[PDB]
Amino acid sequence: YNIADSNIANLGTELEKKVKLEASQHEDAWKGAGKQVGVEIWRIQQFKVVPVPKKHHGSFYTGDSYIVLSTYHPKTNPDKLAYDVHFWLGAFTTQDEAGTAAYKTVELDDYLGGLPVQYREVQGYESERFLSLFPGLRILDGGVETGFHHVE
Amino acid sequence: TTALVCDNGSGLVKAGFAGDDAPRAVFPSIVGRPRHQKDSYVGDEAQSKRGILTLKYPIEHGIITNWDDMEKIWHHTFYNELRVAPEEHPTLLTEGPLNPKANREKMTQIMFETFNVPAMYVAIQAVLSLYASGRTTGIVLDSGDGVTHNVPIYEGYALPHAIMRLDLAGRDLTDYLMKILTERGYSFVTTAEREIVRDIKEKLCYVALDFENEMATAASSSSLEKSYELPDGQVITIGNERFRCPETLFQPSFIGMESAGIHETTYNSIMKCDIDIRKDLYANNVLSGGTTMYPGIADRMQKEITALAPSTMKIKIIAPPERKYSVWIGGSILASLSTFQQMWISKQEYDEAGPSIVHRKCF
Ligand SMILES: Nc1ncnc2c1ncn2[C@@H]1O[C@H](COP(=O)(O)OP(=O)(O)NP(=O)(O)O)[C@@H](O)[C@H]1O
Ligand SMILES: [Ca+2]
Ligand SMILES: [Ca+2]
Ligand SMILES: [Mg+2]
Repeated sequence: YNIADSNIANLGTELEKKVKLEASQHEDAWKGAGKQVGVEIWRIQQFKVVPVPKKHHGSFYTGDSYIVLSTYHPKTNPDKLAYDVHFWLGAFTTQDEAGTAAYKTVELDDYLGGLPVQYREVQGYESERFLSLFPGLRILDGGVETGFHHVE
Repeated sequence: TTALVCDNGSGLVKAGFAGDDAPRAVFPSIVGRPRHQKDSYVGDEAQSKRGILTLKYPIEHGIITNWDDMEKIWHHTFYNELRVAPEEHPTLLTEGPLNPKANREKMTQIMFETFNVPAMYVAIQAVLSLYASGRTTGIVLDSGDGVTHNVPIYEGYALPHAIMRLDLAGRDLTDYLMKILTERGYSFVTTAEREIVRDIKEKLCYVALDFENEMATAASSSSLEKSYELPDGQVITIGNERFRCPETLFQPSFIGMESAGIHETTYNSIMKCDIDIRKDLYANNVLSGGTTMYPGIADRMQKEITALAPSTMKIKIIAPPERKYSVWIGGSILASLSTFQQMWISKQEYDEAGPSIVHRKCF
């Protein structure tokens, strides 16, 4: 099986990138994101990307999933911005929340031109990079309800 | 406004509503007609009349080969199972990678022109499974009834040059079990008898961690044998067939194929990817589909991939318990997101552009 006349012949193209960049323009949460050095945090709430108030950054509900955008100046230019995007998956988050966090992490990457480097951060397995964002982490019991309807 | 999610497997339709945690309709992708040569029956009702019907699958190896019967399956899914009017529901369909472009062109044409859906999208099955696992990077082994695919994905983008495909999956394993059971003295030949063998396979087969040792164990005593009650009440005994059947996934020569086994196709797919991302793929091998349900398969994949990979490489096989439905669940999640729905083909766009639009919108 080869690629040329197949349903993957348009993968990896500029067209794919253009379509996904346009889709990312339709998420209000990204408007104004990544405009200055710092950490921005959203939580998945019934499939929606919901900002976390600044005063609660660094506290994470174990039942929930989050997107954490770290904007910083790269070594190559002190006046430009680069990005690490971490998605944090609580030990008790549900499948809809983790899957939405993953998809929306890609979307935020798209919105920022592909520049963010993605990091999957499962509770208990957080990278040194993620730990360093909170010089600490506070884990809270509970979380918001799943967006899934349960099929009996 | 609720979107429909339909994962048209070669063997099973999984269908339901976006936002649900599981498909509400799961039934065989079959059309049955009288074995002696309404006029036809679909899905569970064809299964209900298996005694008098010959069963035909309109999808072979992930590709629709009987469009008239496929339309019957879709009509049945909408009107008889889900009991919805399809013109009222945006519809997400699925497809395996490396299919010929005409397959999704005709899928799009029939959805709009026959079923009058308001909008639709065709998604790559393995990508849906990766998102269902909560990942943007990993390599999916998606093995159903028709195709086994290796799909490496990095930061949400499948790497098309490294995607690999093998037309060996559950249907071939069922056929092989029918053959080797016939060689034990239990004749299974008809399309009806095949479905009994498929049940034996799902209930009793497993992947041995060391195949040669397991053959020796089976020949030395009956400690691995299992009894199985037939519909007529007769009790048969199966032995080494329990693990010889799925061993074919690792040794395709069992069915006369010279292809690499699933451990080797996985390794070969990782090796087609840039060196520095292989580490993330090795640690995130995600199993998807019914043919990855055999007990022992994750442990065997871990062993076999460890033997092929660098000695310093962290290897991990992820086996979601729900993986018979991972594709569908990933679709339910993505179809619940407004930005993903923004990418779907509308009826007005189809009316303007025709089937070619599917390649410009669905990635
Ligand atoms: N527990 C099990 N052990 C082994 N095989 C199983 C088990 N459960 C289901 N299967 C097989 O898995 C296949 C159906 O899996 P499924 O993932 O629904 O395939 P599909 O999506 O219909 N086909 P495809 O077009 O290749 O993706 C059949 O061959 C089943 O016999
Ligand atoms: Ca939650
Ligand atoms: Ca990126
Ligand atoms: Mg499938």
